[PDB]
Amino acid sequence: MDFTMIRLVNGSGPHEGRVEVYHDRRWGTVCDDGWDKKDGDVVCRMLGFRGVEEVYRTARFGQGTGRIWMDDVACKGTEETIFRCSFSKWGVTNCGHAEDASVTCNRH
Ligand SMILES: *[C@@H]1O[C@H](CO)[C@@H](O)[C@H](O)[C@H]1NC(C)=O
Ligand SMILES: [Ca+2]
Ligand SMILES: [Ca+2]
Ligand SMILES: [Ca+2]
Repeated sequence: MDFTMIRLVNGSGPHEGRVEVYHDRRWGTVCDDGWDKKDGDVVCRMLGFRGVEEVYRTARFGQGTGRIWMDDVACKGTEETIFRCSFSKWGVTNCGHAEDASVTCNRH
């Protein structure tokens, strides 16, 4: 069910974009602090892709709005859901939306 609470927005296709997660009845973004291919691989597999192609820092697919829900995401890279990775307290970040994280998943 966790796959319903993550999404990729404003990419060239559904395989890529700004990462947004659903928490407390709202979509919010993910800070790029410590954002790396281990975290991206977890996101990509959650969404049904084979894995991560590349991750991007500094709002590569534009700034989100609203809450920044996750910061300092520290996935090992093999988790079945990003919500079992280590990360910040929900909504507690030292980030702005200029730091919103993104991913391109291996698909094409
Ligand atoms: C979407 O991403 C592009 C870069 O590919 C960015 O320039 C643009 O701001 C983003 N779109 C939004 C919603 O602004
Ligand atoms: Ca940063
Ligand atoms: Ca941080
Ligand atoms: Ca990380």
